[PDB]
Amino acid sequence: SNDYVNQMISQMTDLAKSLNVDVTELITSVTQALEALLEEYRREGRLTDQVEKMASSVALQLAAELLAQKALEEGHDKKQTTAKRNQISNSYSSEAMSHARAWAASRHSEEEAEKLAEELYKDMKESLKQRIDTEQ
Repeated sequence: SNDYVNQMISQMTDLAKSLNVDVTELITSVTQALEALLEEYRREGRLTDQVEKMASSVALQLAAELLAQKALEEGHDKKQTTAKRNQISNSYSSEAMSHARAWAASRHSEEEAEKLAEELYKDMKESLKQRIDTEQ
């Protein structure tokens, strides 16, 4: 929705401020990559509300890791930049996995749900990262 995209962009701008780097160039690449991933998941019948929320969390994790690299390239302090990156990335990967586990718990047996949630995160992050890099 409009609110889903705007919420993601708001959070991306927050993490950009934290890392002291301009969010501008990544907004286009991340929004386009996220849109394309969601359309693929929808077409294939893989999308649910928790999966959509998870995808925003993963996009934000990747934005933080990419923006932190640009902060290092711009000369920002390495210890502070990487500490902030790691805190932000940890927060978003934790959020993403919490959505993944909620998706899996109502749909799969207790035995396989953990592995499928882990696999969903891995596959989703790999796909988004490839899509973001293609746009960039």
